[PDB]
Amino acid sequence: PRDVRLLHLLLASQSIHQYEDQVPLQLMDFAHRYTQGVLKDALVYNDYALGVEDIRLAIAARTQYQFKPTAPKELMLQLAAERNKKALPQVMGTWGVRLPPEKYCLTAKEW
Amino acid sequence: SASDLNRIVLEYLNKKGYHRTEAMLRAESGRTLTPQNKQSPANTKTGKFPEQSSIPPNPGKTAKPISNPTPENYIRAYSMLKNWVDSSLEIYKPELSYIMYPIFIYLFLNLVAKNPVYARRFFDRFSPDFKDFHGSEINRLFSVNSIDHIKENEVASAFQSHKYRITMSKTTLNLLLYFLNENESIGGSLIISVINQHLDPNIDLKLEIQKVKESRDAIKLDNLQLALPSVCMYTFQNTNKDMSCLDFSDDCRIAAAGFQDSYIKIWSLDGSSLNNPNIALNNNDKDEDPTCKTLVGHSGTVYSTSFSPDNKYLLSGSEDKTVRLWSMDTHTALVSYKGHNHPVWDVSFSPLGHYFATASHDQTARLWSCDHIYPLRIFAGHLNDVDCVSFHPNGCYVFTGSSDKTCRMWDVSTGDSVRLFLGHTAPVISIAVCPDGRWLSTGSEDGIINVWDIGTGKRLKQMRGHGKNAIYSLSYSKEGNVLISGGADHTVRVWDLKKATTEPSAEPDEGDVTASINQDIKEYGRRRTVIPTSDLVASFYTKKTPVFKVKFSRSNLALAGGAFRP
Amino acid sequence: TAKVRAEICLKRTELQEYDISNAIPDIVYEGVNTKTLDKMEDASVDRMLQNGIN
Amino acid sequence: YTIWSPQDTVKDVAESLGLENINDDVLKALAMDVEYRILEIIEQAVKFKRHSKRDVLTTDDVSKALRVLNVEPLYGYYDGSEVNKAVSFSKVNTSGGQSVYYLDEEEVDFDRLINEPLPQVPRLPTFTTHWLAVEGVQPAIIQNPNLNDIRVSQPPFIRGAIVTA
Repeated sequence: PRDVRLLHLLLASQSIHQYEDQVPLQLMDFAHRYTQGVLKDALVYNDYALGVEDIRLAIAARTQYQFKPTAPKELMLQLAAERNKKALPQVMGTWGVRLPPEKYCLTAKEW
Repeated sequence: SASDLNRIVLEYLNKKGYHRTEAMLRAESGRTLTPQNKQSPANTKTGKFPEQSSIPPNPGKTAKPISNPTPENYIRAYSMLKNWVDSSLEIYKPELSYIMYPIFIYLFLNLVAKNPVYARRFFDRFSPDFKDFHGSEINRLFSVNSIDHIKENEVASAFQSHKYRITMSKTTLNLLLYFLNENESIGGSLIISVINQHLDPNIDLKLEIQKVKESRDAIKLDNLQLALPSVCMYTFQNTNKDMSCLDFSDDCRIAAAGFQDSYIKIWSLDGSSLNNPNIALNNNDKDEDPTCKTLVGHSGTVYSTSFSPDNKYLLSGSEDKTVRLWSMDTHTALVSYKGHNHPVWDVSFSPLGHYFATASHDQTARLWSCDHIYPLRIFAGHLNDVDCVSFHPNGCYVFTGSSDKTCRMWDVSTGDSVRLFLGHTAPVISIAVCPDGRWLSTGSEDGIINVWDIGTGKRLKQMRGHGKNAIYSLSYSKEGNVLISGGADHTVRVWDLKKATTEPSAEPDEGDVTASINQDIKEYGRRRTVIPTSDLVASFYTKKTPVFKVKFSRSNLALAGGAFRP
Repeated sequence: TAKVRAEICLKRTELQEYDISNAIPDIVYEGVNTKTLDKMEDASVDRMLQNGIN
Repeated sequence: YTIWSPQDTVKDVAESLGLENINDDVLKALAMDVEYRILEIIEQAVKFKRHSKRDVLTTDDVSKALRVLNVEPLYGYYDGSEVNKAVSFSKVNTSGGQSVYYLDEEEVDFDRLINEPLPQVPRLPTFTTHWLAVEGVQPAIIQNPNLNDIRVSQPPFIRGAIVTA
């Protein structure tokens, strides 16, 4: 197929020279489902009001819950600053590994 | 575009409130290298142990790396000498059996005057060994617990006046002096002060210790030369590409390998029993023990695994969003540690075993503690996810490398990043900091190692001998700087860290045939071949098994480890 | 060995067991790689030897 | 454009919905975003490949870049006798003005799937140790390589620079 060897060139363009056989098949069956869902939601959003801003609405509807979020460094910095307010607790000074209390450990449990 | 960055830096300092002289001096401080600390791994003469004071670490009360230069209680300072004379049934055994008594008596009588409860520890710790040799005198020394209790016991009060005589040979006196000079700050000087002020050796003593120190100074090794290590390779056979990164313990008795089907496999590397009977011997020889124990607590694939320096606990990080703790002497799980929402990729204990740091897919590293279920610090500030994690050898900074071609040094208390090291071109995959502590080394997935110094933050040099491939592990020489890199191109390579720097590290005075002709063959092409740095010296190939782990032991013997691939 | 040891002792003042450089140490335990194959084969023959029970 | 499809792949899903004619700006921007999402799957796949200590990109390395990126799972890419690259790209062309490949598959009975014997299972893992080096040279036991057939086997970008002490 044209897109199996186009995926071969895409994988080789990012320096991936060893892979299995069903990996471009999995990429094509991902891209089919993603484009079909995006175009169905865009047909809904065009019956509501095709065009490119319609596609933008349909791919901003589902960016919000599945793929990798964008610029998450400042929210993570805020969250880190909320966690790094508390100073560190007192540690043992007997040069070993101390466990939690016995109810917070996976031992006093039953089947 | 770097002069414009220099101008942006100067205007930033001018608007953020640095005087012109102050900004010039901070620039000149930023440019010069971190100088040499002569007590670099804290040699046991002028070096001290860390305090066990039950507080967490704090990198404050501390001057800059740019500027030039750089109580010890009686029970450990006596137990040093006790174990040193106890490790010998040699020709010099009963002379130490003679001289072990009055040093204990004088340490006890000098410690009752300062701390009574430490003295009550010290008396009953070393009591029942020479009771049959010295009679009821230790029973007479039961009732001494204060300064006024010394006036009750007439022989204890006489021990200040009557200096205890001992007739000692010259070889035994020189053996004791050259043992208690080679480690002063453990307590050797504290033993020497009691010997000088309270004993009567038959054969001045201060001139003798001066001659001991001067003759010990007359012959040392100033600038060390390189040494090529011996590598012992552990090859695992019947793992059908489903064995992730493994680790060896310290004493090299246990190996831990994380599988893709949610087991931890535990191998006794000595062929031992690994059943921990402990004399109970109840039942169950009906089971099959192939000197190997399996640990089933995870529900995802184990991507990392780390051993405690105590070597009694194992810490396994998986792709189910927990890190679990295992006891290596009953082979069960103890604690689950839930603070991540993405897979865990690199767990690593502290130097002192206090608290472990973790790497995960959520672009943040997390600091933990083995007694707390939930994290203590969040290390956020990377652009991509964190791949490797490692502490400074004092347990006071954290080093994280990430897939956005950079790594960072984090303050362990305030949480915020102190250093950002730029210059790589690939995901940083393994990081390691030298036992000196002034130099950081890491390897990427481009097959290029490089070293920075933590004071300047810029690059000293790089290392260009591995194939254009991953550098899976990294290890350091115990005393000195020789880097051992076990990567993905089936080789284990050896690197001199001190070639192109201001420290040349004692090159030989006077040629080869194989040198500079091996990569002058270049049959595959100049642009399609690697050209090694002048720092690479040797490279041991493994014949079709890759090396997941390099672990340099204490005695110039490294261990490599990996799985036989086809 | 009377010829080679004279040359060695004349060389040092400047089979065999005192060539110092070419010696490999010994491991406390190495794993099985060939004995377990024949062990599995004569164990399968032993499972044939038990009068035809699978 | 970019390298996924001008119209030749995305438009044949646009027609699968029922949508007859749409402009090429729509297909350009849509296919650009679709192969950006493909690269976004591929990068987490090579991250899982690197941290699984491997060199190929198996089908369970992209199937774990799905759970991370919350994508609904692509079932049916793992079968019996899971070998490395179990060859199954037999896609059959069908003619026309353009090309159409439809992935023929042979039907099978159930009673030749229940009356089918079980495969071979290997041994459980063991280890075996030797000396890779004793003083910085290699002792040339059977377990060591030959260092001259390392030239004729691997190119110097997957084996690195050979130097010896």
